Amino acid sequence: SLLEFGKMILEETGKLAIPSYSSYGCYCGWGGKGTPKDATDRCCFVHDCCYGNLPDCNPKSDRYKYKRVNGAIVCEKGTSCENRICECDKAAAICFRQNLNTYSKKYMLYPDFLCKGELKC
Ligand SMILES: O=C(O)CCCC[C@H]1[C@H]2NC(=O)N[C@H]2C[S@@]1=O
Repeated sequence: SLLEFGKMILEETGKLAIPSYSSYGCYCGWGGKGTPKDATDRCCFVHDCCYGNLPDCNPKSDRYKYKRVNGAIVCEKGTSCENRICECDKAAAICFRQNLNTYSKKYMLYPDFLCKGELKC
């Protein structure tokens, strides 16, 4: 759920999910079109695709459990939807961590008309 996800992103990156990753670029936050602006934006694009692999799941609201093993995120057993949502979220948080060196505040609040298409999952 948005709860596990936001706390997972803060743990990984030291950044608040809202607002650092909730209106960034073309894919981070509600909506999505066009070519991702940068690596962090591509993380969001892939996460959107990951959720799109799960049309009968409800990632905003379905809570999953995860733990830390040796600092690593480990998804714990739940429903199939919960396990798959957790893996999507885990990947996005790790992807955000891996691309902190190129995160750019200039992409916050990025305007929709500059999201010049197109990218298939
Ligand atoms: O907005 C947030 O909660 C921070 C995460 C970044 C945006 C991505 C992520 N956030 C979320 O709750 N689901 C997805 C939609 S985007 O891929």
